[PDB]
Amino acid sequence: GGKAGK
Amino acid sequence: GSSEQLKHCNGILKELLSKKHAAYAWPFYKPVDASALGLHDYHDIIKHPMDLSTVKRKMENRDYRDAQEFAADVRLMFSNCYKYNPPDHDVVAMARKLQDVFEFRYAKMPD
Repeated sequence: GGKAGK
Repeated sequence: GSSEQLKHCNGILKELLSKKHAAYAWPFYKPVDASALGLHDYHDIIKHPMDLSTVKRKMENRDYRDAQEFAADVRLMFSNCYKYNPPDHDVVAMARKLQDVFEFRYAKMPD
């Protein structure tokens, strides 16, 4: 789900 | 389509790229590199990628003929983020903050 946590 | 309106757009763009907003603007500085990030479905979901470096190139190249065309690209960049990422994702919270910066200054468009 979406990008890796930034 | 005035020179004056496009200078307002260019000012907004410079602000979005400035250190003032870098803590949440940085995910939008360059095109999403889907391969580098392992996002192998990104270009199946996002049909029209957009980012601030592309907006900057189009402004410098005199691609934008009016403010509405510029605003559509900036908003497209945010929309791509809202489409690809869950609404509780950190990058989405960053998008919302930067779009707040954009929308409140864009609204001050000279008539």
